[PDB]
Amino acid sequence: LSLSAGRPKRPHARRALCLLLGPDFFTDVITIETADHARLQLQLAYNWH
Amino acid sequence: VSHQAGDHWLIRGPLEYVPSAKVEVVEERQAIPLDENEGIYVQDVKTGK
Amino acid sequence: VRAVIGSTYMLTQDEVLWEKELPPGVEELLNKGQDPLADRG
Ligand SMILES: Nc1ncnc2c1ncn2[C@@H]1O[C@H](COP(=O)(O)OP(=O)(O)O)[C@@H](O)[C@H]1O
Repeated sequence: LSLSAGRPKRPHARRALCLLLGPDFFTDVITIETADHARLQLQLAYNWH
Repeated sequence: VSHQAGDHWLIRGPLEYVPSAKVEVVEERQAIPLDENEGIYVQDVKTGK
Repeated sequence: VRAVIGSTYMLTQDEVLWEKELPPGVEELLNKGQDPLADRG
């Protein structure tokens, strides 16, 4: 399994043989923008399983 | 046991052997120690498998 | 010519090994490339 890793997640940065099924989180840095054109940078985390 | 003019066969065990006049020793072998859940891949060169 | 598959085999009389050619660049895909699923870079 070739997987995405990094702060601003890039594809093909990690390789594995087992799929971690279990409850973890991963964290991403986004860039959004408002109806006012205020450019915002966000730190988010995703709890998954 | 009867053998033919080109055969091979393994002799094993606790015993004492003298070669016949029409037998050749070609090799010495050791049993390979293996624990449960451990192994090796063997090929049967006669049948290919 | 035929493909003979599966068991240990001795070429009988009047039989010879036959070389099979591959079109330009096919070999790289078969070995250098191999699985496309495992890596895509
Ligand atoms: N062998 C694996 N199988 C499945 N998922 C994995 C494996 N190794 C890592 N991961 C997941 O992939 C994500 C990679 O992102 P990562 O850079 O670790 O995020 P973070 O910045 O939060 O550490 C991680 O959340 C991790 O849980």
